[PDB]
Amino acid sequence: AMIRKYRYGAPFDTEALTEKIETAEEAFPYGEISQKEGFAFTYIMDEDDIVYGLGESNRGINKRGYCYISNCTDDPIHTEDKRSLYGAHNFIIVSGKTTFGLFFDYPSKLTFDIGYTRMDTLKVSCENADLDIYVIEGENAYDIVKQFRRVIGRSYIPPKFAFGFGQSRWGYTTKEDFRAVAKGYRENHIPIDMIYMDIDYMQDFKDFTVNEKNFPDFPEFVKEMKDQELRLIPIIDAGVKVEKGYEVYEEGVKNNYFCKREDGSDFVAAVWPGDTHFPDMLNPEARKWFGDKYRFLIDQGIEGFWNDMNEPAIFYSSEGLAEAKEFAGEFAKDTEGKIHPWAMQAKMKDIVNSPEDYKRFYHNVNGKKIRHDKVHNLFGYNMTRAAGEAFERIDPEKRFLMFSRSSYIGMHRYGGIWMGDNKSWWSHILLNLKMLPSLNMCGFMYTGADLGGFGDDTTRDLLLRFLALGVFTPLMRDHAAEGTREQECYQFENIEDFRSVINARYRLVPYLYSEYMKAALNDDMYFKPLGFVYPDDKMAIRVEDQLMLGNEIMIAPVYEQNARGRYVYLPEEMKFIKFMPDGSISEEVLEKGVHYVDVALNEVPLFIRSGKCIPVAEAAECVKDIDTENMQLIGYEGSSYTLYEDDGIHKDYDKKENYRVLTK
Amino acid sequence: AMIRKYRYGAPFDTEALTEKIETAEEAFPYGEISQKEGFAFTYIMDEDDIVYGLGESNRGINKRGYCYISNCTDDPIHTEDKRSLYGAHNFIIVSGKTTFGLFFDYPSKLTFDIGYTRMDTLKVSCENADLDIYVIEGENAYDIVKQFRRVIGRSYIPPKFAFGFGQSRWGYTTKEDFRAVAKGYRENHIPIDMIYMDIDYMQDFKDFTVNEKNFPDFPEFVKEMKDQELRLIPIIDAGVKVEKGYEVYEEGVKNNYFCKREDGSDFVAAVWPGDTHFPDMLNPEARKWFGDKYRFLIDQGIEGFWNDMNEPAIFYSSEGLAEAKEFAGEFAKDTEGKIHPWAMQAKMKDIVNSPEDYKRFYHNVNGKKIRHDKVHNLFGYNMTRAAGEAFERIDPEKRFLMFSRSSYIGMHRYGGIWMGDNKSWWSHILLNLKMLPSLNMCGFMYTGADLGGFGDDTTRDLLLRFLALGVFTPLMRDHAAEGTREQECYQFENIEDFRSVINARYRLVPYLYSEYMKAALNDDMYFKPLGFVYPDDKMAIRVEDQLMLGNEIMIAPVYEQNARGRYVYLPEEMKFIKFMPDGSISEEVLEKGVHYVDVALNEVPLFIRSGKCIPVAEAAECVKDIDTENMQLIGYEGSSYTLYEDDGIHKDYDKKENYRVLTK
Repeated sequence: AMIRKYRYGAPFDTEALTEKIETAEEAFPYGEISQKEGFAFTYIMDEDDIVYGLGESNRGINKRGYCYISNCTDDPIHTEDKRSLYGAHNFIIVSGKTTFGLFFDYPSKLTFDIGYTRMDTLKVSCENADLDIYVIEGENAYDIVKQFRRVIGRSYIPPKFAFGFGQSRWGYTTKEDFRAVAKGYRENHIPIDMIYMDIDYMQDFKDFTVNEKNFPDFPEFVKEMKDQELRLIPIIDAGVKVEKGYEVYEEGVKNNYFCKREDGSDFVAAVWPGDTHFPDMLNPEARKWFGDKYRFLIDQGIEGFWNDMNEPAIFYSSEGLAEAKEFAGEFAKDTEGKIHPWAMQAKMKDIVNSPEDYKRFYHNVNGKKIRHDKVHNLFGYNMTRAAGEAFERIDPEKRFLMFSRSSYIGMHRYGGIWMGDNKSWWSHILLNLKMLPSLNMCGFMYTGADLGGFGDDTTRDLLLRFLALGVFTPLMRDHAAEGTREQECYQFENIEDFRSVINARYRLVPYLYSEYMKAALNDDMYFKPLGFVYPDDKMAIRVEDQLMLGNEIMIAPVYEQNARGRYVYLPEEMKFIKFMPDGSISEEVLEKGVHYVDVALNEVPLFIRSGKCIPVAEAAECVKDIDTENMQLIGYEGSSYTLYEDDGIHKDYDKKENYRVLTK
Repeated sequence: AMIRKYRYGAPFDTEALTEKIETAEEAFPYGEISQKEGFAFTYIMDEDDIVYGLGESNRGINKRGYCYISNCTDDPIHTEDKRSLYGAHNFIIVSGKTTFGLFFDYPSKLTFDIGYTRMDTLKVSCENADLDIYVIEGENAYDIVKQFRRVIGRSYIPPKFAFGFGQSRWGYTTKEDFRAVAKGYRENHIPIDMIYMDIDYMQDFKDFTVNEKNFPDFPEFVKEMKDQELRLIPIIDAGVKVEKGYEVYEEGVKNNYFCKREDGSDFVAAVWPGDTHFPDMLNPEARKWFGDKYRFLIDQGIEGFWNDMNEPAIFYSSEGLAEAKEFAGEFAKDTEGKIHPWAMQAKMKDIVNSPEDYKRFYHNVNGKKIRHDKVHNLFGYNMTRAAGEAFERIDPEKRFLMFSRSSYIGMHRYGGIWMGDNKSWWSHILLNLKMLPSLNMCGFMYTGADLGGFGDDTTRDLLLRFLALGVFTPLMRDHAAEGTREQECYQFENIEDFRSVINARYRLVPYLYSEYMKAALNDDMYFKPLGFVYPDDKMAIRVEDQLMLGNEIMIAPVYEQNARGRYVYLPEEMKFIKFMPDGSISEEVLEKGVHYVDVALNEVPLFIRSGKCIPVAEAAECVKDIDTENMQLIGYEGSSYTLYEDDGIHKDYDKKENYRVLTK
């Protein structure tokens, strides 16, 4: 009764929602619907309206003034130019004099023109009128989000160790690479729980193998790491290498588990291993088979994974490569200047993640052949679902770490989100901040971004500022990609500043975990925009560079180079808190209003709300060793905090003993 | 006295300074000089030191924390990744407990590592120890700037009409195109003084021609425009088209005025016309010849120009094109998969502005051949000098509008700077703002940036905010480049908002021109960092998103999308002023300290300093029609302002009649 569902045509069943909603037969309640040239929803907005939503999408909290396309893609350009990121999160809320939420349950290319063409006009459009549109009513945006969170089902919950800090690098290959990382952190007493394994740990980039020469007794090495409280977290890619004798490949061909061309041959896309096939993630039998393959690593002591390249990414197809070679041949023998080098450059760019390639293969959905482009935004979702369901079959009571690159609403139940590569961009700290609440609205709470680097561009201060935001993001890792400067926390001058920043994370782990758990278990938000907490404050609702976390605190990271502080707006009285590099905590009461606050590179700030408190533990070097017995309470005298704690390993969420009232 | 020159090896004479300084004999006074690896200057900075300078370079006012390379280049990437912009402005100031200025008079690739490799270390290096280093002493940074501005000679002074507003588009090609612009502005009462003519006005991209089909009676059409106070401002490119019977080409060939390969053949570079030659800008006779060609346009009633592609840009050379086609044939025939599409992409990119190509041609300086890479950063500078010197021979009494893409210190005497293309990037509003004072320190005051757009990405609010900073920048124009959305002011909803912003510029023209003229004639800055004006205020010295203009005002543009205001810091009491859309001016006194100020999309903000006032004219539609007789004075009751005003056309600067004291 606060949710209606309007059905057009014959929508594909995405499983985004867990709750059944009856089909509405009355007029569509807002704006205008046109089925004239495909499908379009058009709404004229009031001047003061704010538009929230779109989860993993470009620009700010208020989405007005740009165009967003839901179309899972890895576009090799600066973020500022992107129409589309990796996620398709089709939920928006119009908030103003008239407030309502909309979820467009549609698996293919969906365009949100949000005041881009005409400032007062919101237009949502797609090529086929085959979708469900859910309309959600409420008295405010926050109320609407909670109703949405209920129907899409409980968010993924990670094991507690995943609330520690993790290091990786595209390039760690040998046992010695990993041993050096373990020594570097542990001997310098920098806290760490995880080391990520990028694609080089495989045999020739083959999913569900390990390099035999580099890791002859892999389970013993996993144990060697685990004995020092270091959990190895390996990558799994969408593409399965074409190679005779490789079991995964052989099984997939024999059992028709790969995506097929129109003639029924297995589609070939080049990725890391050269030629690959994609498992048919929309086929239930194929899903169960692919997910079951994770047993290979679980049986060796691995407790978490990440899924990558799962748009699916395509460097080129056999068809695209042939066209490119053909065109290059014309270029080569052109003497009359008919083919310009820039037409040559465009052709080469064009074969990567090509729209034409996405219509060259099909999914077998319960016996019905569906062209991939029609359901493109479901692929990464279904890959992560395959793994999640397999974990449930393997060990239904154990939590595994799991996160994905590509996603769609529904996937939030199975794993978290890798938000993107910040490379060495100062601009991206603020972009990460803005995206966090929007992701929470769509069910994705376990999220964080990479600072992959770019040449030597990651300076000491960029990393420290990035990590000080990372303190608060459930996924906190330092993982080099294109960066060539050594970027582990022990590789820079004045190592103590890095230790101070990571210490703050570990001191806050009990609180951050508690807040995550309470929010996940009650279908609520971890990060919130200020406007959700202070809806009557016209200043608060426009703030895009601070966030509320749980019900106790506000964050406001420094995101400018060479800055020694920043401006903040406090909507109520708050205690300005800083974790200091000597292990102390500075505290200052600041009244409602505008402030400039000082924040050094080695300082981690936050603000505790009036009438609230948080528990703070002493710094420990791993999650297991955190002393939660008698934590310091920080904030206002006389306040209480409800601490959630469990074993962090299993799914015994409903024990009364999980909850403890603390009082300052 | 306060400036010493240190000479290394045999430096090329760049003619950057007009003042002759003697070669010092003593040890270099700061840091360490090394010649082991070419040339290197190394300085250990105090933690609190700030580094100013580098004119047109990336990032902020404080240059610490990054690497900057002086190497004039058009790099086709997002600005955030750029090591090098279009200018080479080799002046830095170290400001702190120890303060000093350095000018590196070196015409080739010069690397500024300002705390990038190691946080406390400033390293300046180049391949060849053949340069002059000027050390400038002084009590503070501003004092050092003024010293430097004295010895480099007086900045270029534009005609007054160039302080109006200008519209252009890559694509205006017919009389009808220009007439529609004129009608679109004039019928809607939007002020304007200039229409730019991009490359389509030429006959087949040939310099010093006009398209014969589109402009058969060009003098008449120039007058048609001028009778409406619209001055046409055509572009000139560095590359002269290779074409039989084209007189500029034929004369360049016959008289050896083009840059040559080492064998003496005329070097070929492809740009807009296809194959071109580059005029040998460092040969004095070739300079005279090239500059004299501007007479063709001046004789038709043209009063200003812009020089472009003058790095010089090279799409490809004949040598690069052949290597590319050879590699393409290899790729085409590759059956064993040894040549990947990304190696082919890399090859196509590599032939554009190739460092190899810059080593392939030579300048002839009075018989002496010099390889272009050795003097690369002087090309645009000398092109603009050629035009500047020709104007003096053609009509010595008259000012001409002149600005350039590429530059080096010394060029500031001859023309202004086009700061770059913001495309449709919100991030570039702040980038523009930060660059302004640094350009001013190096002598370049007539400056502004473009919002050339990108597909349809320039939205209404972006253009409004861009124009509202543009109000204060001496070069103010709306010029579409890559943008495909119509972006003239009359092409959006609610034209009145665009009229309001542009009205604010025309009301401020007498003040802005006055301050420019005072600054230029006294070798002073037009824009200043807050720290230059409030050097004992610790907060003021770190402010980077606000500028002082002259001695009366402070500017603080809104640079965030969907923002309804912004934070500011006031180092003294000021009057916060806004030009309102109804033609009124609102005033509010704000005390020293931190404030949040409301600024709507259609409002132009500024602040008047305690004890100061400025004159504001009533809105007029062209510079000619501005009534400067009875302007209201805005600001503080006891105060006065010295107005500089001349005829805006000639070069009679000295006279007492140019000054009048206005008293509030």
